[PDB]
Amino acid sequence: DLVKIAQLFSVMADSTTPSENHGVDAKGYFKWSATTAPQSIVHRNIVYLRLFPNLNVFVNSYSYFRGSLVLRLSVYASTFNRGRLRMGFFPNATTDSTSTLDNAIYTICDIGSDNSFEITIPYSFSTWMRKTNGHPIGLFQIEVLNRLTYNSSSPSEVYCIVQGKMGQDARFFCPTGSVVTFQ
Amino acid sequence: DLVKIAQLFSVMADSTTPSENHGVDAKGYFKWSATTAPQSIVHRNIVYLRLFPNLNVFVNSYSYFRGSLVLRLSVYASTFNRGRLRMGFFPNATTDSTSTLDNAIYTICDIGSDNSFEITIPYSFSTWMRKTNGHPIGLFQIEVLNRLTYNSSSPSEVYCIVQGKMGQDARFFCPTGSVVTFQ
Amino acid sequence: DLVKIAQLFSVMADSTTPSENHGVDAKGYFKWSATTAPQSIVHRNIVYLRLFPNLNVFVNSYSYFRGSLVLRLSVYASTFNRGRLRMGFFPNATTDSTSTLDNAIYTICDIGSDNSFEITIPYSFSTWMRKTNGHPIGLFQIEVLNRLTYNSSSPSEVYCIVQGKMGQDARFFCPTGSVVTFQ
Amino acid sequence: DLVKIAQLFSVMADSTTPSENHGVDAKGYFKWSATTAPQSIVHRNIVYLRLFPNLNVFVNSYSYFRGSLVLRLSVYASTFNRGRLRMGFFPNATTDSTSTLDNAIYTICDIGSDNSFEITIPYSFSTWMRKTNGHPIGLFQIEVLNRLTYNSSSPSEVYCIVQGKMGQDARFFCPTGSVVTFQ
Amino acid sequence: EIVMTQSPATLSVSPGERATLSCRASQYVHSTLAWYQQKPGQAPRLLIYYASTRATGIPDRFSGSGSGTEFTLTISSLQSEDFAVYYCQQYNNWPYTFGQGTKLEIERT
Amino acid sequence: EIVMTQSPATLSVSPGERATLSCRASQYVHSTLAWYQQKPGQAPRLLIYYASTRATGIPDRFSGSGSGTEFTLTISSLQSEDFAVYYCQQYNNWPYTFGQGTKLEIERT
Amino acid sequence: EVQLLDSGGGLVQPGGSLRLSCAASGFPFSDYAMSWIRQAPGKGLEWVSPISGSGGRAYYADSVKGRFTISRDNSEGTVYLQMNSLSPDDTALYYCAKDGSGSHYNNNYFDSWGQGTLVTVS
Amino acid sequence: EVQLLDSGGGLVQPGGSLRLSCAASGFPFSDYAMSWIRQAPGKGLEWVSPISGSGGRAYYADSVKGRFTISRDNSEGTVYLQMNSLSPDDTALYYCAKDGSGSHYNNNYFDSWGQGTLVTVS
Repeated sequence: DLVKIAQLFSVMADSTTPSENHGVDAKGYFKWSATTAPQSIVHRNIVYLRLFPNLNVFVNSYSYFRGSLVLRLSVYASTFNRGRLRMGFFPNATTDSTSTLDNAIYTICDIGSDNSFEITIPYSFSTWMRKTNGHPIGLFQIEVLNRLTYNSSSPSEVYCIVQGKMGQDARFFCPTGSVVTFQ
Repeated sequence: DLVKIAQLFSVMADSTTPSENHGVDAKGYFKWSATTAPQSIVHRNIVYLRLFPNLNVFVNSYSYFRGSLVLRLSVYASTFNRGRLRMGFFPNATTDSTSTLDNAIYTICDIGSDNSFEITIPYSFSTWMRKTNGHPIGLFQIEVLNRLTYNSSSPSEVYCIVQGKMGQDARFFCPTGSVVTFQ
Repeated sequence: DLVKIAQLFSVMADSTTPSENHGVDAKGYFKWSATTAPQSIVHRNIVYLRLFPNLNVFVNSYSYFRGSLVLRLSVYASTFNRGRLRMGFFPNATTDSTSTLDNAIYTICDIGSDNSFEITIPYSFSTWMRKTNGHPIGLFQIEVLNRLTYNSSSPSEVYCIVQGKMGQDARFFCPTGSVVTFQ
Repeated sequence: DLVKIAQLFSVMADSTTPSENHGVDAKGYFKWSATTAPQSIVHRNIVYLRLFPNLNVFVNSYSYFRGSLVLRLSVYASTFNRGRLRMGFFPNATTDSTSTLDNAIYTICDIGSDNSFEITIPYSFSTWMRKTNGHPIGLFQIEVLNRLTYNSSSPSEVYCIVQGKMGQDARFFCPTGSVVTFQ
Repeated sequence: EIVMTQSPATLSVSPGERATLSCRASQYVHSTLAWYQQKPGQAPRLLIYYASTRATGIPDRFSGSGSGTEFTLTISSLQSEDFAVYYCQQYNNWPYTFGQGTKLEIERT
Repeated sequence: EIVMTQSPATLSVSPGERATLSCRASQYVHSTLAWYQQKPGQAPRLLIYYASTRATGIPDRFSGSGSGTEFTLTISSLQSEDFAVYYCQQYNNWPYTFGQGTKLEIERT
Repeated sequence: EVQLLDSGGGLVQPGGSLRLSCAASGFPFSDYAMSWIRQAPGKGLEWVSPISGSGGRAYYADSVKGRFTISRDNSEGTVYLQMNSLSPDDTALYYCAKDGSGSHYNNNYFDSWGQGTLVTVS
Repeated sequence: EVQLLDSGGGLVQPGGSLRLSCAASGFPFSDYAMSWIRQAPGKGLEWVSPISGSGGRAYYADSVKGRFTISRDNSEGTVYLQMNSLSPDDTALYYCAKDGSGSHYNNNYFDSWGQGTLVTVS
């Protein structure tokens, strides 16, 4: 259904990516480098429906809900690189923040051979549907915590690509102009 | 029986080995280095019965068949080196070649911890037996495809030793002058 | 049905016939004469749907498939003449050739009293239907092999008329402008 | 057994054949032409064991009996030629003659499509075996009676090849020097 | 057994005049007849094929006609370079065969 | 990235004297090195291959030795016809590469 | 532009065998039929053999029959004559030549000759 | 005796494409590897591409990469260079050349050059 397409765990902008320009490329990828300390923030991605491209066409072709928002990450580490972050990774448009976000939906990942995580964001929103408008559905934040750990090694930098999905509901509602098309 | 001796998976010349002279030594060993491209040929080994030493005494002590010809390779890789080839590894005296050989008997090996393969050549020959004569029973070719992949690493070169065996038939026929002996 | 008409074993252009002009006439008829050698080619007929007249109206009145293509020959020999050929007689648009064609669909005929053969060509074509367009559905080749053999005899020349039919499918599809008609 | 070889209906010298030299060739072949009258003799073939080549090696390799002597003819006529003879075709060494021979073993053949006859000669001889010696085992006579009848026609001449076989006994006796061999 | 024959074994013509070469066959050959010109020490040159079609690079003074078992090679105004031997050849049936040739020589006093 | 380099960009030698051309490489090349001679307007000429083996038709005054990353082309008595440009080339690994050449010119007053 | 270049002819003893070659250019060689024709001193032209496209059917003249063999290499666009059993009647200048059937008829007209190779069987 | 004959080079506009050909003789062509090397006015020799026997592996120089394509016809023993995307840096005299590996080593020494075809990309 349309849903597998939006659905089948796609990859994401998410943001514009301080690019190589690898960051189109990327998209899915925040950066993973070592770090002077580990706790410092490196990201803050904003989610809509609108914005980042795969989400965009679907969102215009509809303007209601049914769904959830699953973001599952994957890693290109090495023997030699390793890595860990934690990602929020945030419903709807709260606190913008550290602990508030940790307080959020939650996943803790090891980035070793697992090569996949499920951080799923739900739309925790007063109404079942949010319509397509400009300000924001809300933020997804990532925090890279501890880098990479290592070897000799791997050129230093490691990268992740984020994955996006919704359930439960697969099904939305109200079709509207789809981003792609003719005239 | 004589057969375990010829049989019990021996190692091979195969060819004269661009030696160190590691290539006596070797024997079993083609070289595994990285490479400018991967597909290029580095080997072409000729098999008889005569030629390469373990095969020689047996072959002189008999002059017929029963058998098959199993060549199973082993690898001295590292964490750090790795490697892959494909080996033909060829019955009887055909095409001399790439695809013709791939078309041949077949084995695909990973050279990681497996440390052993079975590429078995059969005598696909008009008659059950071939006698010991000079021109050739036929070629075994190896192709190293992709090198080694790696680390820091391992000095670069990696080597394989080939193994030789026949079934099904273990048993031959007609004894004749054995290579070793007195006078 | 339309099919018996296309169907009921019709006779064919096939080609334009080095005419007498017997070759309209003919149509069905390649020539059968003796020959300096027997193997040499005398024909190469191209089949479509379009081209040769009975095939033409049907083909325009439809533009898809269901069918097969049966060409069965008949002979006007005598006591005194005899004859043999082999005819390909070719699906779809291959090799253009001797052996490739022999490799093809196949019939071997004796031209004595049998007075009929079945050489049936199938549409061996990537898709169930081929539409009516210009380049070619493919060639039917005939080879006359050995002439005629004889008597006193019969004036020398002997002729064959080819027959055309399809099954299995009798039934096509999509009607379109039929060749015959008013305005 | 040796017998199929002597046996399996062979063809014969019989005589030296007024040759073309078709008469080696022939061998089996008396001539069939039209004739000024039909009854006149054209042949008189002598049989042994010795003489005419296939019979020769066998006969030397043995020197007794068991057997019978079957001569069955075949014809190369046409639509257009036809033909009839009667052949004696004679045991052992009698009369040399017309009626005496007709009185003999007997076959009457039509030479049209039948293309084969059985005229079998028996050894009617005082003793079961005759040894290999020079004078003669006896004559086979042929008489061509009526020629050929016809057409336009066939170049006029027609030819027959005679066939030779023995039963009942297939099996002989006493081996002796065989015609072929080394030294 | 198809045999071609050129009548004038040698044609002596004055420069500027016309020349006509005949080539008959012992059996019908339709129009598969071709003409060739040959200077000494050189390969033959194709002038006409199909009985009547001139090959590329062959002047219009050269022309051929006829069919069946009788053909003609006409050269309008014979030029100095037209001095040569001429052969016909048929290809209507195997084996392919040539005529014994006609030598066109300059005629003078 | 294998790069060959010929030291004498131009060697001025007197006729009859000897000349020595050097060709180093940026990495070891074993003995797969060959020398070429080139007159203006002509294709190159193979003089030595395998580092030291002279090709057919190459006089004995020409000779080559060396291995690894350093080679030499020695010509005993330079003859008038030995006036030319010389190039080395290796084939020990792809891609195959040539030196920038050495011009051997006649030296006079 | 057709260039038919011929080598291989030389003086040969009787009973000898030569291999003539003729290489072609500037035409799709493998579509055209090709023939060898010879020219004896004190004689006109005789067609000797021709070969058909795929290297399929070949025909010979009765004089040449079992002695001469015609073979094409299409991958290098070359023509070969293997002359066994050489006799003095075979002395000639040998030309390779290229024939074409035009549209859809049965005549094969030659459109280009090579230069000639001499075979002195003496 | 090796004869490597080269045609096809001529003046060409930039952005143009040429097809050079070089035909070989007097050696078993289909066993040998073959290369094209060029020579720019005011420059030495640069090896451009080589092709391996069966028309198997081919290698190119980085300058020539995607623009030039090397193909052999073994049935007519010919070598081809298809030069797309012509720039003035490609102006040169182009030579075809024939290399051999000797016995069982890894070096390929050239043993015969052709005569040179000029490509003026201007």
